[PDB]
Amino acid sequence: MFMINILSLIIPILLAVAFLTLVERKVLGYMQLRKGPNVVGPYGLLQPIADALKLFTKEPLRPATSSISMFIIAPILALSLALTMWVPLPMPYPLINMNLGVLFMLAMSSLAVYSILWSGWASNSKYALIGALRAVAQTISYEVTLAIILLSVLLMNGSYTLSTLITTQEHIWMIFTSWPLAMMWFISTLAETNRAPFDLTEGESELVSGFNVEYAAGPFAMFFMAEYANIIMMNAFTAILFLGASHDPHTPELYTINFVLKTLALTITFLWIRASYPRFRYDQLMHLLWKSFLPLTLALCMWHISLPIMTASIPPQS
Amino acid sequence: ASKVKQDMPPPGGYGPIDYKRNLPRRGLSGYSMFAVGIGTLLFGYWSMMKWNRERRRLQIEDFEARIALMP
Ligand SMILES: CCCCCCCC/C=C\CCCCCCCC(=O)O[C@H](COC(=O)CCCCCCC/C=C/CCCCCCCC)COP(=O)(O)OCCN
Repeated sequence: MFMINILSLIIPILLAVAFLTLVERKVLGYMQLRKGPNVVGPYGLLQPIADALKLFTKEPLRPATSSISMFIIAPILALSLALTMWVPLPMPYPLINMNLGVLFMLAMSSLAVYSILWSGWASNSKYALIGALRAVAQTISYEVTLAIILLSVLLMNGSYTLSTLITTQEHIWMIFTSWPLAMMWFISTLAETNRAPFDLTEGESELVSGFNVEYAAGPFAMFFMAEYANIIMMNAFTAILFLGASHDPHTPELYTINFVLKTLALTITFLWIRASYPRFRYDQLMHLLWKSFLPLTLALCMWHISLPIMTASIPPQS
Repeated sequence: ASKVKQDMPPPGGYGPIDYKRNLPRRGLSGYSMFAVGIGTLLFGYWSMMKWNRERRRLQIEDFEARIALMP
């Protein structure tokens, strides 16, 4: 009965991911004075299915100079981690109830970068190597600021348990207490998921395709699935962290609907941002994260440590 | 036997064609936005202080329930 729950978690996420691509194509089209897919099925509803079937019936190729083991391993790691990172999310109940869900999510995020790194290295191509090194630089840019922002925000929660975030935001959204950090956190997510304006690991206009230039058909589709799943997952995490839906223990579907709508709003905001802005230079991203985000993050961490002691508002559950 | 007919501008001329830049200000003052942010932060702080004090009281109550049940 637990396997049924695992499947009911993972399959709808993939279905959601497939449809997310259709939505982005349409949203991008209408923001660009066009329509997007509206021919394959009504309103392009069959377009993701056609894309998946085309990708999984095409010939995959092994580069002659590539390292086969790592080349095959990297997409499996990417997709498996993208699927795994959904299990502690309370919606309003988690599939896996952890005492430390935030730290688990951080560790799995840190492990997810190695799919990009090993695909770029094992491709044995110059553009893939450039993309992998850009991924290294991106992680060095965002990691510490992201972690300290998480710590500062969770100082108001009292623990690292995700479900407690529902109780913390019972009467007011946490954003109203931490709207500055939230903005930075949002930007960090954009850097964490390699999304525009920080789409540097792929960098289509500069590196052709970056780390996944040598990948074709099914492994490439798996990389795409993992990236879009990570986008949806991080927006869901942001919605849980900063926009707390009211939970009724006898009517959890209300919480589920609220949470899903907030997550969809955040994802559409991601697509909007992609439609609106140019691309950073990957040294400018590091300078932004280390010379602007880090000092404010440290000062706000100091302030958020001092604040509950000052006002006698320390949360329970040591 | 007819007049010469050609593609010509209308008698008089054409209406003016705008070409200069138009990027209107359309913005609040800096003090206004800073004040709105600070006020939002203060409201959130007050709400969270009340809620966290209540949560501490509830935690104490259930801890005492455990204490009563322990022997
Ligand atoms: C009484 C005590 C109260 C405590 C104090 C509270 C007051 C705090 C006042 C300051 C708050 C500022 C918060 C913002 C933190 C970073 C802002 C910043 O300055 O960064 C910019 C840059 O920041 C950016 O431009 C971001 C670029 C990425 C853009 C991606 C899309 C933008 C997002 C649009 C919507 C944002 C929504 C965020 C919240 C979503 C909800 C979770 C610096 O870069 P440069 O201008 O180039 O100058 C550097 C050299 N001097």
